[PDB]
Amino acid sequence: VQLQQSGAELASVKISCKATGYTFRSYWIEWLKQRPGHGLEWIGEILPGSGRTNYNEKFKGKATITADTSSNTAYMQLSSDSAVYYCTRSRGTMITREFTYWGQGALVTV
Amino acid sequence: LNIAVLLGHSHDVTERELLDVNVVALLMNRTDPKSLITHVCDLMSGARIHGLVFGDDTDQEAVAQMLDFISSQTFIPILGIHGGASMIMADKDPTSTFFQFGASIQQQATVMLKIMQDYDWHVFSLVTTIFPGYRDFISFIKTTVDNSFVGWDMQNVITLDTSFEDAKTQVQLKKIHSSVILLYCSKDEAVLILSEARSLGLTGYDFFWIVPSLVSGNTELIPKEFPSGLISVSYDDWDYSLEARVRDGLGILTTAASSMLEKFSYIPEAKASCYGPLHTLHQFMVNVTWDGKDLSFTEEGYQVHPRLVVIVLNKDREWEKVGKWENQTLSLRHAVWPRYKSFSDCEPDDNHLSIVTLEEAPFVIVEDIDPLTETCVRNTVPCRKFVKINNSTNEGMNVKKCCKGFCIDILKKLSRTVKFTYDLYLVTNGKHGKKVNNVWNGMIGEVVYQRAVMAVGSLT
Amino acid sequence: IVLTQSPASLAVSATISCRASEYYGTTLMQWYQQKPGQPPKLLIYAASNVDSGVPARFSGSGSGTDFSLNIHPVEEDDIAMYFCQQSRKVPSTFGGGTKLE
Amino acid sequence: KIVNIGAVLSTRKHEQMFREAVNQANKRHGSWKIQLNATSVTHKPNAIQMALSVCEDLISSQVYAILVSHPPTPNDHFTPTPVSYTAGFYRIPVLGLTTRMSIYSDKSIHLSFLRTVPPYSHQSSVWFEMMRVYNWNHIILLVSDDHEGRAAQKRLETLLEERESKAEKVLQFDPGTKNVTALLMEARDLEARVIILSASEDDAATVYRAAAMLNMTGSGYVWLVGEREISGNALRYAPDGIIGLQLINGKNESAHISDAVGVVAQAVHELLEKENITDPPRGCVGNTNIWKTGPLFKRVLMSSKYADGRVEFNEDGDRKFANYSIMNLQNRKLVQVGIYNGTHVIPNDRKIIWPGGETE
Amino acid sequence: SPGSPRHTVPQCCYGFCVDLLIKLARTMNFTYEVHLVADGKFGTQERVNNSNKKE
Ligand SMILES: *[C@@H]1O[C@H](CO)[C@@H](O[C@@H]2O[C@H](CO)[C@@H](O[C@@H]3O[C@H](CO)[C@@H](O)[C@H](O)[C@@H]3O)[C@H](O)[C@H]2NC(C)=O)[C@H](O)[C@H]1NC(C)=O
Ligand SMILES: *[C@@H]1O[C@H](CO)[C@@H](O[C@@H]2O[C@H](CO)[C@@H](O)[C@H](O)[C@H]2NC(C)=O)[C@H](O)[C@H]1NC(C)=O
Ligand SMILES: *[C@@H]1O[C@H](CO)[C@@H](O)[C@H](O)[C@H]1NC(C)=O
Repeated sequence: VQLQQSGAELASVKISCKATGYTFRSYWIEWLKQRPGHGLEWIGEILPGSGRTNYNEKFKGKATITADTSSNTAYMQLSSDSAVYYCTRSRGTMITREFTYWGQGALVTV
Repeated sequence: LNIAVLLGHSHDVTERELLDVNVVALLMNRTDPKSLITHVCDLMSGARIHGLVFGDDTDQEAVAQMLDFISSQTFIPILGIHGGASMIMADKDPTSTFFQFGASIQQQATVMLKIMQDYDWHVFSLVTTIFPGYRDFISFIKTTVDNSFVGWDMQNVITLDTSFEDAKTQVQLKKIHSSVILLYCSKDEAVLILSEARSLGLTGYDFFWIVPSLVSGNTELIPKEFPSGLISVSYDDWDYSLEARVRDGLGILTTAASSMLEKFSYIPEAKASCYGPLHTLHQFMVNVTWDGKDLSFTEEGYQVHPRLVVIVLNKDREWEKVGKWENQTLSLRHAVWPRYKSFSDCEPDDNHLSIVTLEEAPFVIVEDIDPLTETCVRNTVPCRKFVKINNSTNEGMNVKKCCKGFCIDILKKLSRTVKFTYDLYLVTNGKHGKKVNNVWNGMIGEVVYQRAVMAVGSLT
Repeated sequence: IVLTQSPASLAVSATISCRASEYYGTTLMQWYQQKPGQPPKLLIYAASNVDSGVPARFSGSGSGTDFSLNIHPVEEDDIAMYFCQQSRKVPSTFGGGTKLE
Repeated sequence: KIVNIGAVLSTRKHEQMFREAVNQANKRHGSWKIQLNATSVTHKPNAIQMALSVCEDLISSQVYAILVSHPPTPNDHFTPTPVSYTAGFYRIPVLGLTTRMSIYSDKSIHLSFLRTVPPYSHQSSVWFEMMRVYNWNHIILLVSDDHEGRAAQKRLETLLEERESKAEKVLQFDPGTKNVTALLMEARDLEARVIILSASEDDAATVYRAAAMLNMTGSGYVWLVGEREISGNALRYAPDGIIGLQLINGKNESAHISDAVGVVAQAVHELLEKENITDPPRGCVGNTNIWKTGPLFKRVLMSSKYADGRVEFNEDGDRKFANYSIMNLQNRKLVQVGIYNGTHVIPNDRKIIWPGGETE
Repeated sequence: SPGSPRHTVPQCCYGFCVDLLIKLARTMNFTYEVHLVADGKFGTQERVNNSNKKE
């Protein structure tokens, strides 16, 4: 399992996260913010199989996450913040809810 | 997948014996609704659990109602295993996804009519209380009788109005003249009605009483007014523990999830939280079989092949398990029906004639039972013969056949006037009688030795 | 859930602490090692079980809201930042970071 | 010497009238030391939080009765079910005032539920009574909601058992469908023109549109529908000449709650004359036992007969002798053309104008 | 059916009942259409192998 993402940015933006190592319709996808100076944060998760979406209260109303079952890509849209972004996937054994597979990272700046 | 196994028990069931599968094991004592809601909402935040297996030790049936309601409001399947939570309710709802174990009233009624047929008790009546769900039972019985090979004799249905005043209800109770009686009532009314009937004298040995699992409540709680020999059937199989039940539930859930994964991968979905659906197992686990045991369900949620058990009341005032239920057939551990003449200490029942006869061409015609309906033709009579298997061993089988002829006409007419009872059978020793060195044989050997009473067969 | 760990910087030639503000006999805490310019790597899960394919020099213990991490013997590898993550309640949160030298 | 009462009301004027009626309950009952304590809660958009809050509050207050009296629910489910199940866990009687779903007559599920309005099977009974008027014996049945479709069909069968007549055709399906023209063509070939309708308004509008396309509104057609079938957009597509029924005073919540509270007060005073008067505990925490007078109190309420109209619960715990009106679609303006007595039908002087020809 | 699975042709029928039916139709006011029965058996109530129901 390997992950790939979009390039750097410099309004609104969109970042892609493509899966090419498993069945993309089975596992959730989570988004993380890692603005320098602190550890990390948590935004939301999405299940491509059914489309159920949950969002964090702090980031509610500002980040919209969508997925495409055909191209196996994940889209997260921030509207109207300069931080490094990651898209990740759990191992699948559940309960632990840890993060094992990591992306490359897209650096947005204003 | 993520499955939670919660047990509300007083019996000491510990917890250590209990691509992504996780199991939750807990033990609970209290059964108040707020505790149920709190535990469900707490575990619903515990790593997206989709499976819920529950059982109860108490005998309160509102627990199943609340479980079904919460399952509907959370779209999460729930099972019933034991106690009031496993009690079969009236009418589930397609919005709900709650499922149980054990049989409904109609399956048990079919089993009861099978039991009645296997003993050829073709005369009965129908006694029903104001307990809800009686009209469905009446309709099912009416539909079952009209498409049967037996041609049952049914007396008019006895329906109670209130707690019997013994003013007009006794008028209907007197007209009950059959030997087999069917009763459908709650446990509290059963004591009253049985005491009433015992005062009316309808508590004889031939006046059998049959009741469903509803009236048979706690195994420990046994009223004294139940005669020793009450006919009851309840799904409480004591040879199979709750561990097997929850293991079979886990097998059912795993098979259903595994088979529903291939048609659509993203089936298992539980709601996020209490505060603040396209493809499921709702219409998918109709057909399922694990390790040969067909654990399939119905369109209304019931089981396909449940485990029913026939129980009666022994002289020791205990529910005595007798007959089980096979895949479709009915087995009987005691083929010959015990008399149970002693229901109480005020019942000196005594009347029966062991009759042994010999095969004589115009008087005793021995014919095999009709295989089309598995019943002797009405102008014949029941009988049996201890037929030995081989010559090396003396073991034999009591094959049951049908007898007719000319002398058998005499015996039937005698019971019409003298009004006695008989258990006809055939002599396996041999001919009529021969004193072999002051030792008789055959019928003489059965009346002198008093193993029998009379012999209607031709004799010199 | 809010986490806090001390010291922010450590001077060794060691141990770590992470105090919280359990799930039916299971502890929910994970430690991540992040070299500069690299994605995080999981090190310990369930607060007592190490991850396969990692050196045995790492061991951890803790319960309740006070958990700690220690390492022995000391080598060049443990030269990055570390944090602790909770999973008892969603969303998860991480630590504050801890250097080493 | 105190009686606690829990209620669920949102309109403040109705709650004021409820408190006024509770206060006036102690008027004709003398100066006895029994007291009536009032407890009310309002709406919340959710159905689990409302359930738990109402259950815990009315358990802690140790109330005896609970009421549901809100027609204008934005939710179309009309669900007081959590209240009923939770207050039935302790066999504490519950009173419904608005919901008319036939599922609530079943007392194997709802152990401690009663209501003072009749479910729609009574409309089927009134239809069978109408059959006694014009000498009709062949009908065509179509019911969509299968939760209550089976109940409506069973009620119709019980009605027909007296005459030992059988319906020519019955139909059930999944509500929300639109291609129902095949069944309409099937029914066209038959001899009967009696059409019985009991479904949702979406299904009613759909079938009206399909029948208007198929032109089945000519002369000789018998039309008969229930109350739910002529509201909303279903009324928009209703062919002229149809016959409708009406629930008299089924929405003026004032007198409804007044009568309910009077009945409750009389029943409570009647029960106060008896012995072994226990009380519900704070069953919210650690009280797993049932009310030992639960069935006793329920049966006391079942025998509740009154004369000040008459309110009387049957073995299904439903009000009888309800007055029904008959309405006709005269150029798409409803006109009162008949009434239904407790067991009789009394047509008025208004003409019976039919979709086809004669008024006969 | 074992010999002729499905071979129905319009044929000529006569005898006693045909004349009786013609007289009935002449006396009254209606029309008719004569057709045969798929088998040659009068009709018996027999259990169908499914649902254990007599048909
Ligand atoms: C008789 O009627 C009175 C008035 O309705 C009842 O008093 C009410 O009791 C409830 C339960 O204790 C109170 O609810 C509580 O309110 C406090 C805030 O005041 C809140 O912090 C608690 O969490 C809870 O919601 C309610 O306020 C109180 N109302 C008044 C005006 O007294 C009384 O309980 C009834 N009889 C009995 C003894 O049950
Ligand atoms: C709805 O119900 C209320 C209450 O029964 C009716 O108001 C009553 O009207 C009569 C006649 O005017 C008065 O004598 C009563 O004193 C009124 N009582 C109250 C409490 O208002 C009202 O008329 C009814 N309206 C409908 C729509 O029928
Ligand atoms: C009911 O009240 C009476 C009088 O206080 C009491 O004797 C009786 O025991 C009570 N109920 C029962 C049957 O316990």
